[PDB]
Amino acid sequence: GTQSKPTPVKPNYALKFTLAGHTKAVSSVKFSPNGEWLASSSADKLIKIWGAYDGKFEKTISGHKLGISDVAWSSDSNLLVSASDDKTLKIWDVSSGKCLKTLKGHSNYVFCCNFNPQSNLIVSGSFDESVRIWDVKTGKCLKTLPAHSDPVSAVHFNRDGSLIVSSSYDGLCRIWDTASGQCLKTLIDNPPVSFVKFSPNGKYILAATLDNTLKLWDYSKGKCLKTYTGHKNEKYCIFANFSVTGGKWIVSGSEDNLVYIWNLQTKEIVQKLQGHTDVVISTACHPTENIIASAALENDKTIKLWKSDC
Ligand SMILES: Cc1cccc(C(=O)Nc2cc(-c3ccc4c(c3)CCO4)ccc2N2CCN(C)CC2)c1
Ligand SMILES: [Cl-]
Repeated sequence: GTQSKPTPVKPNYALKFTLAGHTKAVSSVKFSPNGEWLASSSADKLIKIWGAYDGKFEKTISGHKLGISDVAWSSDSNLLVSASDDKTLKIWDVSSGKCLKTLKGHSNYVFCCNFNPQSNLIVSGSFDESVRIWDVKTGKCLKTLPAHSDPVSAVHFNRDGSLIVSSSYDGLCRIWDTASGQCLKTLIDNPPVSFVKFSPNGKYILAATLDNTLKLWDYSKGKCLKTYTGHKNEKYCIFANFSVTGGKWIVSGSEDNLVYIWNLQTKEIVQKLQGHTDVVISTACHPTENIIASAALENDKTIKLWKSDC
């Protein structure tokens, strides 16, 4: 555009590939940190690996005895961890597909998992209301945090692994010191907190609550900076993201089968992506390219890859 009448930055995500193969609801999609792969987890008890740029099916990883709610990559893209209804997490060698460790400790469904950036630790969240911290090398549980008084919906390490953020159906978001296991901040108001993650910087958290609201928090200050609405979220633990490769967006799934994209600053809905035929429970943003992956529930069972110019 021009200096006097500038072109507003609005994304133009368009559907590129639909990835079919899971035989039940898909729970989670994650891009490998090296940008090459997408991993998906499903109620079909399987993990599948796909080409990030071409949607090509790569491999099926099996071993869990019940449905899988989450999958996460190690920082060098060599390992995966998965969280399952069978009360365990498993660590997987990406190359061979083999189960390297089974992480035993949780007393009920495991819903969420992540490696720390150093990738010597895994954090998990469970229906059993605990957050657990595990040694990657040994598969041993190092700490059981008495984290919440209701199911844990999300767990995330910050950029240097020194903090963990957790969210729960108890209505709280908590910030934990990785080393000590101590709670350093509680955000409290509240409906169930269905999702949380740290900003790419680490200075902010983004939290979803089951009142159709996403909020951007300055956690240390305890001040809510932004609110994002216009989507439907009153039931499912829907995964949202910071999109920072091009323009600065917030991306989320929705119970009206759409992917919503907001301008992070203006809180305005800049795009709504149509195509899925059930609740979009998971979104992921590619580490380097303007690529969104989205995944949907039982009436859909597919992953979609969307590409933008900004
Ligand atoms: C096997 C499978 C397939 C499709 C969806 C789900 C599911 O909805 N997961 C789940 C359930 C609950 C959950 C919460 C409360 C509760 C239940 C489940 C049953 C009774 O009360 C909380 C979190 C999650 N996660 C977190 C990770 N995310 C990437 C996905 C969704 C699971
Ligand atoms: Cl993530």
